[PDB]
Amino acid sequence: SIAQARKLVEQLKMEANIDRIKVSKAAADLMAYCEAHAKEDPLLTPVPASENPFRE
Amino acid sequence: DVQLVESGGGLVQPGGSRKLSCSASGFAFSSFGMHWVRQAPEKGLEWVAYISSGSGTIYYADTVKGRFTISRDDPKNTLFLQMTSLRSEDTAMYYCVRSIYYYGSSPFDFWGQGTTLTVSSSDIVMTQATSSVPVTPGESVSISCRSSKSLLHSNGNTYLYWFLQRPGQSPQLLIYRMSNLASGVPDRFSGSGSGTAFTLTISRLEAEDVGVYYCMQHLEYPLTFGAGTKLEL
Amino acid sequence: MGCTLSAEDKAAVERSKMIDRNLREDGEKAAREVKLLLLGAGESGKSTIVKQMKIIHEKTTGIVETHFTFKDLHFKMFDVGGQRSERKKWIHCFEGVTAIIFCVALSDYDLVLAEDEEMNRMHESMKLFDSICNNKWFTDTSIILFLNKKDLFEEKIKKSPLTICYPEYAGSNTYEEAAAYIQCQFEDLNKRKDTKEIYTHFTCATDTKNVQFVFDAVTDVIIKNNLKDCGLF
Amino acid sequence: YFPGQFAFS
Amino acid sequence: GVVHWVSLVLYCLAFVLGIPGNAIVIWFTGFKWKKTVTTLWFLNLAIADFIFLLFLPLYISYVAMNFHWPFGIWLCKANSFTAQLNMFASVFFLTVISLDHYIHLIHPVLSHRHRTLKNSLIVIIFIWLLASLIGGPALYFRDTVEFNNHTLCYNNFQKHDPDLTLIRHHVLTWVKFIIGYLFPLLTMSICYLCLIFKVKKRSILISSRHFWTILVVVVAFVVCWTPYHLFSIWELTIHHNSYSHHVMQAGIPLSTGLAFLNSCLNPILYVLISKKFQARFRSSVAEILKYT
Amino acid sequence: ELDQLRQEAEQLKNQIRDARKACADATLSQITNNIDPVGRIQMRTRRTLRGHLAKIYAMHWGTDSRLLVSASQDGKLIIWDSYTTNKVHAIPLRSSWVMTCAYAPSGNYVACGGLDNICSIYNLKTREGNVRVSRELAGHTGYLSCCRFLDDNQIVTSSGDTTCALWDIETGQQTTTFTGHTGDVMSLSLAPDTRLFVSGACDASAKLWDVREGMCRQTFTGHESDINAICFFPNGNAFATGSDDATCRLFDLRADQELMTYSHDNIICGITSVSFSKSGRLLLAGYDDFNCNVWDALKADRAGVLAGHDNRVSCLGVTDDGMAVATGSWDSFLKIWN
Ligand SMILES: CC(C)CCC[C@@H](C)[C@H]1CC[C@H]2[C@@H]3CC=C4C[C@@H](O)CC[C@]4(C)[C@H]3CC[C@]12C
Repeated sequence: SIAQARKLVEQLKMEANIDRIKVSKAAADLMAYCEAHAKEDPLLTPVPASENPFRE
Repeated sequence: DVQLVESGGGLVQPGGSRKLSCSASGFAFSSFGMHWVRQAPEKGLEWVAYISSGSGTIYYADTVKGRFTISRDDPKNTLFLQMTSLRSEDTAMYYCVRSIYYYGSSPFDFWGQGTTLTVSSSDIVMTQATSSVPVTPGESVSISCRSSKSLLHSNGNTYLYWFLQRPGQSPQLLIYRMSNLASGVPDRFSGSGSGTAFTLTISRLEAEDVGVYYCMQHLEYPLTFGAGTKLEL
Repeated sequence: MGCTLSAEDKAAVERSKMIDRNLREDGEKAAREVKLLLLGAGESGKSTIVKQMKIIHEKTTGIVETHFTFKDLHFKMFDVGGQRSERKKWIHCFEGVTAIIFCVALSDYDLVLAEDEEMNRMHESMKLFDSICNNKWFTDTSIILFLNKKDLFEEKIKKSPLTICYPEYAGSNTYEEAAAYIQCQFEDLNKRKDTKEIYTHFTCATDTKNVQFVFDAVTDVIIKNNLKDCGLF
Repeated sequence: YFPGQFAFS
Repeated sequence: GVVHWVSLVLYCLAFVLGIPGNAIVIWFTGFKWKKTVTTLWFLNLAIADFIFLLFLPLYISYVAMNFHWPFGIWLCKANSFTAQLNMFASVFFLTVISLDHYIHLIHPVLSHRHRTLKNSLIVIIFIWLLASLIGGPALYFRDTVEFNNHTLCYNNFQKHDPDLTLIRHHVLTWVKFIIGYLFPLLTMSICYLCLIFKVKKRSILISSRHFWTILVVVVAFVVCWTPYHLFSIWELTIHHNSYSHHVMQAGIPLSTGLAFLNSCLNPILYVLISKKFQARFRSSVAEILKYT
Repeated sequence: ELDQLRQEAEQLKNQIRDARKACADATLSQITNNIDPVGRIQMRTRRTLRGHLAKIYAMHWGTDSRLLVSASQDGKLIIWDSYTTNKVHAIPLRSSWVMTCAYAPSGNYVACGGLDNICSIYNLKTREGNVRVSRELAGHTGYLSCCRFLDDNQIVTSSGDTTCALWDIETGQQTTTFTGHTGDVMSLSLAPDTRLFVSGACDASAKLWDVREGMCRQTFTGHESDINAICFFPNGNAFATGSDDATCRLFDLRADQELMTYSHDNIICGITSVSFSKSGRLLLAGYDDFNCNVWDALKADRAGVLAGHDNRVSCLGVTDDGMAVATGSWDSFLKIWN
């Protein structure tokens, strides 16, 4: 239909006007977040059995 | 509309027998454990009996053990206390209390209206040293409670409860487990403290706050109450 | 973990035990029922199948549940006809039903189709039967095939030959031959003849024989499943 | 012969 | 005189691999598995056989030392009460297992409304009480007397009655025979044969896997339990006549060993041979051994 | 007005693909080629929760990291205390065909839904001592696939009618409707800031919406089959999708394209659930081959396995503090791993 095609065209045009960044920069930010909180992840680094609630 | 109505109290000659009934209406009666707690004339509160949900566990106080029996009828929503050989120390007002136990619950949250029985003529001890204090409106008050045993359990829970009884009224639950504010209680009340030393703080005191404050332990049976601190003026 | 628990933890354990007991009782109550899935080629049995059974009950809607009892045996029929979604997303929810009742109106062989061109509704019914019978989730579940509107089939078969639907058909134009051919073609789509049986039944009798046929098929299915276990232990 | 001599009985 | 050694090795082999076989079932069918109606009969049978085999040391020691019982007087009564309480319970549970299998596998309509976990408790209590009820006379009639420098512990009847020997001896022996051999054998045979012959009448084929599991169980039951009851019946002739008494002293130990062997075989022919047990045991032992 | 619009749409698609191709210079694997691997991750089952009698279809964690709700094919929602394996609550459902469940952030309510096209809101804190049916939200024309609480008064649901909705619980009326998908919506995930969410559907596409505006913001493609699971990165600038072609993918909101693909040659069954650890370094995915896998998010190497279930793993969640992992299965058992 004409209405559906017009809506699809408008939706495709709206999402084509956003601002993008570089993949390297996004990778850098993901690495920064992962490394910043590396010491607060019990799954990644198991805590001693005294602090573990599920001991069970 | 939660309601517990007690009946069956009167004047009994010594050595007789009497049955007290407590009828519940407005809540799931089968899911609540139930207690009988008595208050002597011009004295404090005293725990008497406890029956669990499903009647799988029953406890009595050493004062009434052997002579008192507690039971429940679930389809009829009734709680019975049968007493035989009534001595002269059993003249008191009896309250029918409900309490539910799961992770995060608030036991002892609703009390009955009480019925009066007038007969013719180790345990943890909680100390409330201050019998009465003079209080002016708009001030801040503190009530101290002490224990002979550490109420802090190994699981991280402190089992201390603060109740308030207004003149001519049934006791109401203020604080459970030393820190949690009960539903319907204004934010002015707060509880704090450590093992064997607890405090109940009231900030910006208003009207309808005078009366007797009681601290009770729920760490192990029998449950013991404090002497009660009276706020006046 | 029975001696280091607090007074309020033993009550929680007791509550958990009561909950588990109730769960066990309800789960053993729910295992004695016969669950049937009613699919149909659009559920051509809109009246006879879901009205003849004496149903007693114990923003479009989705699944429809019907309860009824025949000869001290409880049946729950689940109908999913208003569920206009991908079948491969919610069809694994019915893995484990006792039987699948498939309703086909054999009188709808002359009619081509609705909202489409150059196809046969009977061919669509056969395609749906092929898709459901050889499903990976229904490799064991048995199928009860109801054929509806046999009176209209006899009324119309005289005017129009059956060759309009099956080009390779070659025989008489009476009830028995056409019915046998249709039944054979429907039952020839079973590529897994082992451990699965088709119970064909012309349902247009409009009497109490439909529930009897379902009862017989269900009993046979249950007994074959019991003997398939092959375990004295 | 006493009954039960050699059995568990 | 070799028969004594054969009896001794029979008791020893019943001892060594009997208790662990019952204990494995007791531990793994009542603790970890979810309770069902069909898993309670087997658990109770395993318990009965375990307790029956546990109290065997006293009897084998008694037989070993040329039939001498140095364990006082009361321990005879306890041993005899334990003996004819687990045996009868095991036999009755063997009967109820066949009853349940026949009713549930070929009569679904009777099932689905009677096979309830609460209905099994009533039957369990009734069986465990009736077994003790029949075992009561063992607690009462047992007594020891010394002779040939040995003290023989035996069913004593001479308690100062004129109608003593024949009446009560025949009554006890025939009651034990009827309630221990004829009723359970007949019930199991009837149920299994009826199930097998009624399966064919509907054209479903039973698997050859469990047909052997039905045949071998019955054959083991008959071979194990017929000689003890036959010897009990044929022990009733020494009242009538002065008899050999050497066939008895050799015969009864041998069938006693056979009956003890059956109590260790039951853990093996009923469970521990089925594919269900093998799968559910390997899949759990592999994980348990991984844990350390 | 028919062919010209299609040509314009094709031109827009080509422009979008060229623009997102021009913004890619190096891969995430190339950037993370220097960081040390996490090594080997070993987890053990610290607790097993028993009591269900059918296939468990959904689970959720409380914000206190101790209470968890589970939904089973038998008409039950069970609220468990995880530390002691105690059943705090058992709630019977009117319809036993339940597909999802949710826990309110405040812990006051729970949510349920399934083949009945209705989202039931249950109130836990009642003066009568029982659990009541607080609300029943209806209006979807397909089965309910997911539901997530925004606060005590708002909830977002996804259905099989190719639409998502945001409701007002106190009135029961659909406040907003998001309709841009082509196939059934299967998954849903709220951002940590709770201003936008992502949904995955059967048309092998993922869409990023806006709660306040109620309009589609971004679209991501790349999968070759239905998307069954979706989860947000802890940062809030990326998400991960699990699909039916035995492959997980990581998409970035700002880069507007894929970052990594997690797949193996010896993995052929589909993914039922995905989750992230507290730090985001580990990606946990449940599979149809009865065991879960733990992947290195920044290196795309498999770091561990969680094999303790006898049937398909259907639900999988990680606590707010990231101490334990709760996995349900098509057998009646939930397992807690540490
Ligand atoms: C004299 C002695 C040896 C007689 C036997 C007593 C013991 C072994 C018997 C008597 C009653 C029995 C119990 C009766 C009923 C049940 C309920 C169910 O959960 C199965 C086991 C269980 C719990 C039984 C276990 C064994 C039991 C405890």
